[PDB]
Amino acid sequence: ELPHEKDKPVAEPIPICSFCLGTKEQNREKKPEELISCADCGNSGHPSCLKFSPELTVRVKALRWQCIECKTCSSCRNADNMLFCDSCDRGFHMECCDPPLTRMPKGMWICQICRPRKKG
Ligand SMILES: [Zn+2]
Ligand SMILES: [Zn+2]
Ligand SMILES: [Zn+2]
Ligand SMILES: [Zn+2]
Repeated sequence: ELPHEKDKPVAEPIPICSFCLGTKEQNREKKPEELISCADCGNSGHPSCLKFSPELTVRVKALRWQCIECKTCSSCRNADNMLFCDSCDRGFHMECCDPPLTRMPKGMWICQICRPRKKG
């Protein structure tokens, strides 16, 4: 976790999925599933509705996660030219990546935090 994530207020979570309108007891298949909630605005989603894998779900539950609208660059601190890490869902401007990106990767992308550059 980044320092500026470890100390800040966490908004009250809204106990409904913004996607399916169900509670923790009813996802899209009407089965129970704990919500993930934005620490800034409190908006929630079922991990299944957010299309997160279980591994990502587990990682994000451990972090101060921001929803799509609240998301801020973890480098410079939304537009359409943000990248979201497929490991932690943090946002980074392409020009804020290390090294900087100029085109959308075809496949997966991971940030420096989840996989620091090989300093040999
Ligand atoms: Zn849902
Ligand atoms: Zn939010
Ligand atoms: Zn990451
Ligand atoms: Zn940035």
